[PDB]
Amino acid sequence: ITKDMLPGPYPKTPEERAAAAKKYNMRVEDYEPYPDDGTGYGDYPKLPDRSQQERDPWYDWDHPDLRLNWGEPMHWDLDMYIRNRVDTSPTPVNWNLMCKHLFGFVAFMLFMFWVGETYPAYQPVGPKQYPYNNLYLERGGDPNKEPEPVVHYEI
Amino acid sequence: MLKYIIPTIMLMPLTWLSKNNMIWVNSTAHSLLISFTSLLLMNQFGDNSLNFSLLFFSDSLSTPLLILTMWLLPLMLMASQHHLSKENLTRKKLFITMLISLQLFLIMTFTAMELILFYILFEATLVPTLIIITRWGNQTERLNAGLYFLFYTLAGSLPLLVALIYIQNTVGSLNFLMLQYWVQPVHNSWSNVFMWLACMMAFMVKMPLYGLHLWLPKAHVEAPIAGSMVLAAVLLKLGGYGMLRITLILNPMTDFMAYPFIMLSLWGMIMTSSICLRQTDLKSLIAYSSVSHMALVIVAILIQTPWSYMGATALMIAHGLTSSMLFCLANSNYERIHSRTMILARGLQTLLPLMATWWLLASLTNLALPPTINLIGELFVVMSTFSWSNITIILMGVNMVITALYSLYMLIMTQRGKYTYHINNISPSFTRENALMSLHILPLLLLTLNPKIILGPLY
Amino acid sequence: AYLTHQQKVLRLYKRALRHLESWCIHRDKYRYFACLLRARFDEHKNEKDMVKATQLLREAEEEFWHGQHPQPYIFPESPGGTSYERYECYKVPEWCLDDWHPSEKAMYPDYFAKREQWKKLRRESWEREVKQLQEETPVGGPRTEALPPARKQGDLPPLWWHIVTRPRERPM
Amino acid sequence: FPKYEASRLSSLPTTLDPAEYDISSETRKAQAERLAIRSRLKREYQLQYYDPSRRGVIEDPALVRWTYARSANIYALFGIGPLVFWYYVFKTDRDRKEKLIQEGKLDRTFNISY
Amino acid sequence: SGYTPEEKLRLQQLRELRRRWLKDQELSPREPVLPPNVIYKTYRHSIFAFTHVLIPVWIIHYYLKYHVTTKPYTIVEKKPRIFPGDTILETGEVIPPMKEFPDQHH
Amino acid sequence: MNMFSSLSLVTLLLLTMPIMMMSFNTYKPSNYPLYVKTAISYAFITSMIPTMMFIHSGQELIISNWHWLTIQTLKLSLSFKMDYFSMMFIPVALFVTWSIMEFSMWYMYSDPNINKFFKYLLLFLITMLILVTANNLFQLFIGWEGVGIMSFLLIGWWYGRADANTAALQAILYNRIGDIGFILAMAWFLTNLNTWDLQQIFMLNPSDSNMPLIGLALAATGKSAQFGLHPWLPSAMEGPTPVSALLHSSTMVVAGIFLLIRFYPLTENNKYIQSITLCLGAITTLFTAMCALTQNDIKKIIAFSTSSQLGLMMVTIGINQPYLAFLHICTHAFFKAMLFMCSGSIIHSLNDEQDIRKMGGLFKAMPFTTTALIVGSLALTGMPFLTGFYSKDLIIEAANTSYTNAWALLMTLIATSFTAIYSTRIIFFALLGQPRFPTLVNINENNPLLINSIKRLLIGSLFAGYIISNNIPPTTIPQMTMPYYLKTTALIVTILGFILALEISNMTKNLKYHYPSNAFKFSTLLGYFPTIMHRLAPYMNLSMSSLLDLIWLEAILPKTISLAQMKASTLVTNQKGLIKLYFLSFLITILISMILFNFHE
Ligand SMILES: CCCCCCCCCCCCO[C@@H]1O[C@H](CO)[C@@H](O[C@H]2O[C@H](CO)[C@@H](O)[C@H](O)[C@H]2O)[C@H](O)[C@H]1O
Ligand SMILES: CCCCCCCCCCCCO[C@@H]1O[C@H](CO)[C@@H](O[C@H]2O[C@H](CO)[C@@H](O)[C@H](O)[C@H]2O)[C@H](O)[C@H]1O
Ligand SMILES: CCCCCCCCCCCCO[C@@H]1O[C@H](CO)[C@@H](O[C@H]2O[C@H](CO)[C@@H](O)[C@H](O)[C@H]2O)[C@H](O)[C@H]1O
Ligand SMILES: CCCCCCCCCCCCO[C@@H]1O[C@H](CO)[C@@H](O[C@H]2O[C@H](CO)[C@@H](O)[C@H](O)[C@H]2O)[C@H](O)[C@H]1O
Repeated sequence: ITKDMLPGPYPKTPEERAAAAKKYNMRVEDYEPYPDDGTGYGDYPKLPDRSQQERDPWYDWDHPDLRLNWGEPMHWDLDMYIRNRVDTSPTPVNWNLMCKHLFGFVAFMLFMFWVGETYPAYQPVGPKQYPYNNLYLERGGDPNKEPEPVVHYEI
Repeated sequence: MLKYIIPTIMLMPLTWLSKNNMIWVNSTAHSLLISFTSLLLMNQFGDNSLNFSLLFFSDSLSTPLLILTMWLLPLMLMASQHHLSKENLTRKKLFITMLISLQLFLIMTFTAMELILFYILFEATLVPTLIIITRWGNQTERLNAGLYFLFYTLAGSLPLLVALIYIQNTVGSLNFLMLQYWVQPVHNSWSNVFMWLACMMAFMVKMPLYGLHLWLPKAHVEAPIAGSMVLAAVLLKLGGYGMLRITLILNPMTDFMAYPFIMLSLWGMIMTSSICLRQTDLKSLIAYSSVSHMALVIVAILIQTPWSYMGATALMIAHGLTSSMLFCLANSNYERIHSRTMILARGLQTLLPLMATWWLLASLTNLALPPTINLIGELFVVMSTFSWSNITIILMGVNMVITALYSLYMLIMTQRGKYTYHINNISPSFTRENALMSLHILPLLLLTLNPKIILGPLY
Repeated sequence: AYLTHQQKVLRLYKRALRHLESWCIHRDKYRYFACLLRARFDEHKNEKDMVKATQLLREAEEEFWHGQHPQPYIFPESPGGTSYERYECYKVPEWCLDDWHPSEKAMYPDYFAKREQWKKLRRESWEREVKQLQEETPVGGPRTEALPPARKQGDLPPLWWHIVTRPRERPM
Repeated sequence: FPKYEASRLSSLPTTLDPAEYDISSETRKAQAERLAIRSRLKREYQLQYYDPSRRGVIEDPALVRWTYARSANIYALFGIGPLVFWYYVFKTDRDRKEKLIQEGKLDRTFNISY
Repeated sequence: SGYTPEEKLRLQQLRELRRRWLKDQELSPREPVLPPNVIYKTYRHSIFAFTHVLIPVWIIHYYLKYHVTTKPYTIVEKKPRIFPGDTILETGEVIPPMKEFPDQHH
Repeated sequence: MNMFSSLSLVTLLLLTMPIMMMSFNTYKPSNYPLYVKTAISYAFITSMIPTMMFIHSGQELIISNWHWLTIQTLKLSLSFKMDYFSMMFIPVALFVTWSIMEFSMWYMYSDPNINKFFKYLLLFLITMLILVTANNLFQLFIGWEGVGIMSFLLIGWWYGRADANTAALQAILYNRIGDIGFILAMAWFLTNLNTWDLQQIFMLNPSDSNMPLIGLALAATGKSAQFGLHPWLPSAMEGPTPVSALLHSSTMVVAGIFLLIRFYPLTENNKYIQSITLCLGAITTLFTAMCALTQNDIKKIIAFSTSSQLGLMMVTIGINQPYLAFLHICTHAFFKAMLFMCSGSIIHSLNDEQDIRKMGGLFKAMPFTTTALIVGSLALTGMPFLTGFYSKDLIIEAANTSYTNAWALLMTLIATSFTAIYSTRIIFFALLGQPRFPTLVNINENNPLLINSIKRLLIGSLFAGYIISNNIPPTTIPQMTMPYYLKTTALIVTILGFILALEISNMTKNLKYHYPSNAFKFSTLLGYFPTIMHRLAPYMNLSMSSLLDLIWLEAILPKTISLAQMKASTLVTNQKGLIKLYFLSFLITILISMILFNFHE
C-alpha cells in the first residue's frame, strides 16, 4: 500500500487529525490518538479496550472467528483480545465482590488449617510399641554399637 | 579436512558447468553425497581429539556442527529453488555460489586449530551472508538489515582481533592444542577485565546475547529463506562454539565476569519468550524464539560444568534443526499468501492436513518434549544451573511455561480455528515442501536413539 | 443503540423469559411464572409517555440484571453452547475442489460435470451483477448492507455465490 | 438493586448504560454515519471476495497498518532494574553457599554430578 | 415489522439457487467410480493371537533370554519370601517352624 | 521370571503395533477402530498372567533392558518396574480402556477422523503405561509429558471451536506450571543423590527431603488438578465424551497421585510434606464438591466429582496411607469411567444436549443407562460393598483415627456428604420427573457396543473392589478398633447427604421464586477463580512486554551513534572552499603544534 496509507507521527492540528481519521476509516469525532508521550504509538487510533468476545456473535463478520470486518481499524492489542485470550465481557457479579469473596474464602481456609495444626485430632491411645529395641537393627542401626534397650510391658 | 574442503569447492565448477535446467539437481545431488561422507568425522576417541594436520582438527564439539553444516546445504537449495525460479540463470549460479562459499568457510571455521585462522574464517562468513540478504532479500529494509548485521558483528570482532594477537604475543601460540597445556590463570586487574570482554563480546553478539539481539529479528524478517536457515541453524552457533573454546584461557576470571552476562541471559530468556506471545510477524516470532533458546546456551557455557557443556552442545544442534524447520514452515505459507503476518492465514489444518502434522512436530520439539534432544539439551542445562544456584530453577521453570505458551499459540493461530474466507490460493503441499520438512524432523528425532554423538567432548 | 424502543422491550422480554425458564426448570412451574411475567409487560403495554416508558424499560433492565441466572441455558449450537462451532473443522471451502488431481475428479464424473455448470453460471452472471449494484448504489457509496434482488428475468441476485455455495451445517 | 460497578476486565453491560437510551438526533446521525462507513467497506470487500476470477489474497490495508504500527517501536521490567535485582539474589545466594562449602558445613556427601 | 418486498424477493431468489445447489451435492448411483460364523471368527482371532501375541512373545523371549539376562543386573527379582516351615528347592533346607504361640483366642 | 518378564513386556509392545501399522501404513483402515479395540482386549489378558504371579508369590522384578546413555556417573537405561503398583494398575487401566474404546466405536461412529481418534486414544494409553512402569525419573518424565501432550490433542479434538483451543492450551498451561516442581525434583535428586533411579533414591533415604518432595507435590497439584491448579480439568470437558472418560479414570489425572505413591518411602518419614498434602487435598475435595452442587452441565458435574475424588486421594497421601490411595485409584477407575459413558449415552440420545435442565423422564426410556447410572452413583457415594466402598470406607476410618489436622478431617467429611448431594442431583434431574427435552423423541440405547462396554464396567463397579481388596497382599496395620461413631461416620454423613439433597431437589417443584444467594452464585461460578485468574493473569502477562536506562539507551542507540557521525561528517565537510581559510588554519596548526604540544622540542 502507498506510504500515505501507513501510520505516522502523532497528529497535532485539526487537519492532521482529520487526515489521520480518514486514513484509518473512522469518523473524525470517533478518532482519538494515544496521548503523545514518546511511547511510539504515533497516530494509531485508541480504540476501546474491549475483548472480541463482546462483539455480536450473530452479525455476519468478514472474519467470523476474529469477529472483525475487512477494513475496520484493529485495536492496538487485538492479539491480546482474540477470543482465545483476554476476556472483558460483563460478569453476573461485581468484579470487586468476586475478589472479596474469593480471597476471603482462601484466607479463611488457611486460618482454619492453621487452627487444625495447632489443635490436631487423635485417638486416646499410647505410642505404638515395636520389639527388639524399636527395631534398631531393621531400621539400619549400626550393629557394632549396642543400643540402650527399649522395654515394653504388659497391661 | 581436505576430503571435505576440496569436494565443497568442486560444487562451484559443478554448478557453473551444469546444463541450464540441471543446476538445482546437480548441486543438491552432490551436496548430499558430501553430507554422507561427513559421517567419517565421527571417529572420536575418549582422550584425544581427531587432529588431522597443523591446520585442522576435529573433536566431539566440532563434528556435530560440521555434520549439521553440510546437511544444511542441500536443504537450502531445496528451499531456495522456488522463489528463484524466475531469476536470471547467471544470478541463480551466483546465489548457489554464495551458499557453497558459506559452507566452505563454515567447515574450516569449526576445524581451524589456530584461533587467528578461526577468526579470519569466522569473520569471512559475513561476506556471503551479507550479500545473500541484501541482494536476494525482497523488501526495502533488507539494506538496513544488512548494515546492522555487518556493524554489530564488526563492533565485537575488531576488539577480538586485538585480544587474540595480544595473546599470541605473550603466550607464543594460538594453536588450540598448545593453549590447553600452556594456559595460565588470569588474575584480577582492569587490564585483564578488558581482555576478557574483548575475547567474549564478539561471540556474545552472534549468539546473540540479550541486549545485543536486535540485529537478529531485523535480519530474519528481511532475509530469504536460505539466509534464514543458515543464519539460525549454524551462524548463531559460531558464537557458542567460540565461547566454548575461548573460555579455556579466561579462568578463573570467568567466575565473576560471567555474572552480568548470566543475568542478561536469565532475565532475557523470560522476556524474549514473553515477547514471542505478542509478535504479529511469524518470522519475527521465530527469531525472538532463538534469542530465548540461545540464552540458555550462554548461561551453560559461562557456568562451566561438565553437565552444562553437554547440555549446551545438545541445545545448539537441536535448536539448529528445529529453528531451520520452523522458518521453512513459515516460508511455505509465505510462498502462498505472500505475507508474514501470523494472523492473516488461519485454520490451515483444514486445507493442508499433512503440513499441519509438520507444524505440530516442529512445535513439540520447540517446547522440548521428552525425549527429544531439544529437551535433553535443555534439561542438562537446568540440572547444572540448579547446582550453580537453586533459585535459578524458578526462572528456568517459568521459561518452560512461557515457551509452551507461544509454541502452541503459533500452532493454534495458523493451523486451527476457521480458515480465512478470502484466501483461496492455498494449493496442496508440493512434494518438494513435504520432503524439506521430513529432512529436518526425521534426523532430529533419530538422534534420540543415539544422543551421545551430540553431547560434545565432555561426554 | 441501533434498536428502537419497541425492539428493546421485545429483546428484554425474550431474554427475561429464557432466564426465568432456567430458574424454574420444571415446565409446569415455568408456565405459571411466565404468565405472571407476561402480565407485567401487558400492564404498561399502552403507556404513551415515552419518558415513563423509557424509565420503565431501564428499571426493568436493572431488575433483570439482579435476577438473571448466573448459568442460563444455552442451545447447544448457539454462541457459548457446548456444540457451537463444533463442525467448523469439517467445513471445507468449495474452491478446494479445483486443486483436486484428475484421478480424484474421475471418481465423481457426474458431480464435477454439474459443478462446471455452476461455475459457468457464475462467470456469465458476474458482469451483470456488478452493473446492477453500480446503477443502484447512491452517489457516495451504500448507506446500508442490504443488497438488491434481481429485477430482470435471467438475472441472478447480486453477490450470491458465497451464500448459495456455502458449506452445509453437517458437511461430513 | 446494587448498581453495577465496572472494572477494566469486566465491562459495563449495554442494557445498564445511560448513554444507550436518551436517543439524540446527533447520536443517531453519528450511528447512521458509522454504518455508512461500514457498508462502504463491506461493498469494497464484497466486490473482490465475490469476483469469479480472483485467486489470491484481498490485502487489507487495516491489517497492514496494524502490523506496521506494532513492529516499528523496536526500542521497570526492561532495564537495569530487573538485572540488578536478580544480580544480588544470586550473588547473595552463591556467596553464602561458597562460605558453607569452605567451612565444610554444606552437605555434599553424594554430590559428584555438576 | 417483517420483510420488505425487496427483502422478501431476494430471499426467494437465493432460496431457489441454494436448494438447487444442495440438490446437486447428491451422488449419482455410479459414484464414486472406484478403479479396479464362529469358524470365521475363530480364524480371525487365531491370526490375531499368532501375529500380535505369539510372534511378539517369541521375539521378546529371545531378546530377554539371550541378550538382556546375559548382562549383569539387567533383570533383578525381589527375592522370594521364605516362611517358617518352608523348604528351599536349591539346598533342600527346611526352615524351622515358629515357637509355640501364647494362644489368646476369640 | 522368564514367563513373568516376557509377558509383562509384550503387553506394552502389543499396544504399539497398531501405532506402527498406521505409521508404516501396512494396515487396513477398513476397521481400524476394531483393530485397536482388539489390541487392548488381548493386552489386558496378557497383563493378567504377570498379575496372577504377583498375587500368588508376591513376585516383583525390574527390567533394565536397553542402555540408552551414560553421563559420567549417571547411567540411564530403559527400565521397567513391575511391582505391586504396576501389576495392579495395568490390568485395571486396560480393562477400562477396553470398555472406552468399545464405547468409542459407537459414540464416534459418524466422526470422519475416527481412525485418528483411536490412534490418539491408544497413544494416550501408551504414555500412561510408560509413566506407570518407569523405574527412573527421566523415563517417568517421558510419560509425564506424554499424557500432557495427548490431553492437548484430544481436548482440542474439534479444532474449529475456539473454546476447544482455549481449553486444550489451558491444560498445557496448568500442567506445565506443575512440571516446575517435577524438574525441581530431578535437579535435587541428581545433585544430592547422584541418581534419577528410584532404587538409589530409596536406598540412600535422604533425611532432608523438604525440597524434592515439595517439587513432587507441586507436580502432583497440576497433574491431579488440586486447588490452585484445578480449573483446567472441568475445562477439559471440551473434548469428546470418550476423552473425558479415559482422561478422568485410567490416564492423566491420577498420574499426580500415582507419582506421590511412588515416593512413599520418602514422604512416610516427612511429617511436613504430609501436612501440606493433607491440607491441599482437603481443600480440593471440599471446594470442587461445593462447585458441583450447582452445575447444570452433566459432564462438568462428573468432572468436578473427579477433582473431589482426587482431593480425597491426596488426603490419603497426607494421612500416610499410600496403599489406600492406590486402591482408590483402581476402584474409582471403574465407576467414574462408567458414569462418563452413561452420560454419553444420554447426550447422544438427546441430540447433543448436555444441560440437565432439559432432560428428565429417562428412568424408563433408557433402562440400561439408568441401571448403570444408579450403580455408578451408589458406588461413588460409598454404598456398602460396591467397588467404591472398599477404598472410600477404609480411607475415612483411617483419617478420623489418625493424628491429623482437625480442619482437614472435617472438610473431608463434609465433602463426603456433598458427594451424595450432587449424585442425587444428576439422578434426580436426568432420570426422575417429567421429560423436558424437545418433542422429536430419538431416545435409543440398543447398540450392542454401547451395552457391552457399559455392561463390563457395571460388573467391575460391583465386584472389582471386592476382588482386588481380597487379593492384594497386606502392607500396613489396618486400624480396626474405634468407637461406633467413628466407624460409621462415612455411612451416616452420606445418608444425611441423600436426605438433605432429596429435600432441596423436591423443593424446586414448588411455585416459589427466589433470588440467588451469594453462596449460590459462588458455587455456580466456581468460586470466581476462573473468572478472576483467567482474565487477570493472562492480562498482566500479555501486557507485560527510569533516568539511568535513558543514559544507557540514548547514548548507545544506533541512532545516537549514527547521528553523531552525521554531525561530525557535516562539520568536517561543510567548508567554503577558500584558499584563504585553509591556509589560515595551517597557520593555527603550526602555532599550537609548537606552543601547546611542543612538537618542535
Ligand atoms: C464448612 C464451610 C466451609 C466453607 C466456609 C467458607 C467461608 C468463607 C467466608 C468468606 C466471607 C467473605 O465474603 C464476605 O461476604 C460479605 C457479604 O457481602 C461481603 O460484604 C460485601 O457485600 C455488601 C456490599 O456489597 C456489604 O455487606 C459489604 O459492604 C461488602 O463488603 C464482605 O465484604 C466479604 O468479606
Ligand atoms: C549495540 C552493539 C553494536 C551497535 C552498532 C551500532 C552502529 C550503527 C549500526 C547501524 C548503522 C546504520 O546506519 C544508518 O542508521 C539509520 C538508523 O539507525 C538508518 O535510517 C533509518 O533510521 C533513521 C532514524 O532512526 C531514519 O531517519 C531513517 O529514515 C531510517 O531509514 C539508516 O538507513 C542507516 O544507514
Ligand atoms: C559488561 C560489564 C562487566 C563489568 C565487570 C566489572 C568487574 C569489576 C572488576 C574489579 C576488579 C579490578 O581489579 C582490581 O583493581 C586493581 C587493578 O587496578 C587491583 O589493585 C591494584 O590497583 C589498585 C588501584 O586502586 C591498588 O589499590 C592496588 O594496590 C593494586 O594492587 C585490584 O587488586 C584488582 O582486584
Ligand atoms: C560501536 C561502534 C560501531 C561503529 C559502526 C559504524 C559507524 C557507521 C556510522 C554511519 C552513520 C551515517 O549514517 C547516517 O546516519 C543518520 C542518523 O541520523 C541517518 O539519518 C537518518 O535519520 C535522521 C534523523 O534521525 C534524518 O535526518 C535523516 O534524513 C535520515 O537519513 C542517515 O540516513 C544515515 O546515512
